[PDB]
Parts: sequence; structure tokens; C-alpha cells
Amino acid sequence: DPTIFEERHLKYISQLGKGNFGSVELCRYDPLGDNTGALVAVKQLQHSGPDQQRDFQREIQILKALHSDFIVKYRGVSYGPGRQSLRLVMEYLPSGCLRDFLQRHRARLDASRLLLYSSQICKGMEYLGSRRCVHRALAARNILVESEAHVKIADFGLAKLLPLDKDYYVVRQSPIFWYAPESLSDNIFSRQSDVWSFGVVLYELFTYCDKSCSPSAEFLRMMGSERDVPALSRLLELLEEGQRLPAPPACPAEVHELMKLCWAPSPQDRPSFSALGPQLDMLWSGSR
Ligand SMILES: N#CCCc1ccc(-c2nc3cnc4[nH]ccc4c3n2C2CCCCC2)o1
Ligand SMILES: NC(=O)Nc1ccccc1
Repeated sequence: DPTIFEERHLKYISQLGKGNFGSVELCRYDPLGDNTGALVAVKQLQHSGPDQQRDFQREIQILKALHSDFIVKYRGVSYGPGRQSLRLVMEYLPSGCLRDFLQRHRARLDASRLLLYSSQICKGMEYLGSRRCVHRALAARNILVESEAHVKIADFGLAKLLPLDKDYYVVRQSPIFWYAPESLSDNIFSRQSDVWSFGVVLYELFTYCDKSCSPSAEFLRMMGSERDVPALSRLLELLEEGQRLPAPPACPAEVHELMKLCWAPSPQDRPSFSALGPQLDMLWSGSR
């Protein structure tokens, strides 16, 4: 297989991203040993018990089976000495994450371009939904820039397949401001809980991920004067009363509407990615 990478030829360069249980590292796969080999992004676990290694095996098998222009490409695995020596080799995207890209290039990215990214993220998520995969980590910091007009979904650490007979599943740190109320309160996940997240991605795109405008920053402003109330508790109250994130200035009215519907209280009243996609395509193709 060209998908088996020998541990001894992967040369560590730097850290790309980092969680509790693992990290993604910039590496060179250097079979000729002369520092000319291709650069790859390599995931491995540290602080890993049986559960983490089991989930990582799932991560690998999911990403391996996906073949989308808008999802980060699987290249292979490696394995070596330890029981924690399993690696997931992926393509390396040097432009980095969309969050950082929007913060840097804010002033030259119009609504038309944010709409193109929106439409590309939505297609990636339609593709996952056709494979019955719930992503669970959809946020701009986990979207990658392949080029200035092309983004890809990354971080499949938490992704999980739906049973063949059920359209949700239940689990036993989450990014609380990206999560659907039913996920927060009841650990219920589905393609419809990813829709809620996507709405918050839209809000990230159309605020250019400005840190003054962030979901957390808006929450601290929506909070009232009671700042010793737990975030999650108060968020859940806020969402139940119908408070939502405000519409950014940059946001076309039609995209604000799509965000609100993404935040339909009930998961069944949320539009699917199949229904969101044509609208965003309408708007993007209409704004060239
Ligand atoms: N969460 C978070 C932090 C966001 C951040 C900053 C820099 C990067 C990043 N550059 C990458 C370049 N090529 C890559 N191939 C596969 C993952 C990957 C890259 N990642 C991530 C590594 C961690 C998972 C999300 C993507 O991400
Ligand atoms: N989806 C949504 O509106 N979430 C939200 C609302 C208020 C503060 C922070 C996040």
C-alpha cells in the first residue's frame, strides 16, 4: 500500500494543533533521508487510555473512507514501537485554519468570498450526512485553507457514525457556544446538531472571526450583571428564552435568516445541509 508510512521515515517539524488526548504535527516523510521528502500532517495520541485509542481507530476509518474536495485528505497510517504508536498521516495545508485566515485577511475578503466558503463547508457537511457521519467539532478553527477560494473540513477527532436504524446517538470538553441545546443538555448528537454548529460557523464567517464579536464575547455581553453564573447554565437559559447571536453587519439578510433556522429550537425544524446548500450556492453564485 502507498498508505503505509514507515514510522522511522516521518521527521517531526512542529505542532499544528493540540488537544487533551492528541496532537497533529507537521512532519516530513523522508524515505530518501536527504530532507527532500513531502510534508504531511500526522496525528498521534498522548495521555491515551483504551477509549481514546478506540476513538482514534474510528477517526482513521472514517477519514480514510471520505473522498470530498471539501474534507481534509487521508494519506495513510504509520505504526511503531509503543501501543500509542499508531499515526494518522494526512495532507498538510500550509495556509492554516480559516479562523486565522479571516482574522489576518479580513479587509480583503468580501461577502462573496465568505459565501463561497459557506457553500464549500456546507457541501463537505452534506457529504458527511450522506455517509451518516456526525462531525461534532464544526468551527472555523477546524476548517482549513487549501487556497484563498477553497476550504476543507478537518478535525475528525470526535466524529461518529449514526447507527443504521437511528438518526442520532448519545454520548456519556466541548466548545459550548457551537453546540446545539440538546447536545449540551442531553448529550444528543445528530446531523441536525451539526446544523446548529454550522449556523455558528456562519456567524464566525460573517464576523471575520473578530475576537470582539466572538460567541463567547457576545455571551459575556448578553449575560446581564450576574457574571458568577456558570456559562453553560446561563447559556442554556438564554437559548431556551429564544436569545440568539446577533446578525453581523457583514451578513446579508438572507444569510441571517439561514442562521436563525440553523438555530431552530427543535432539531427537526432545522433545515438539512441538502436544503441549506442550494440557498448558499444561490447567494454565492448570485454575488459574483
Ligand atoms: N483546533 C484547532 C487549532 C486550529 C489550527 C491552527 C493551525 C491548524 C492546522 N493547520 C493544519 C495544516 N494541515 C493539516 N492537515 C490536517 C490537519 C491540519 C492542520 N491544522 C489543524 C490541526 C488540528 C486539527 C484541526 C486542523 O489548525
Ligand atoms: N446559536 C446561538 O445563538 N448561540 C449563542 C447565543 C448567545 C450567546 C452565545 C451563543
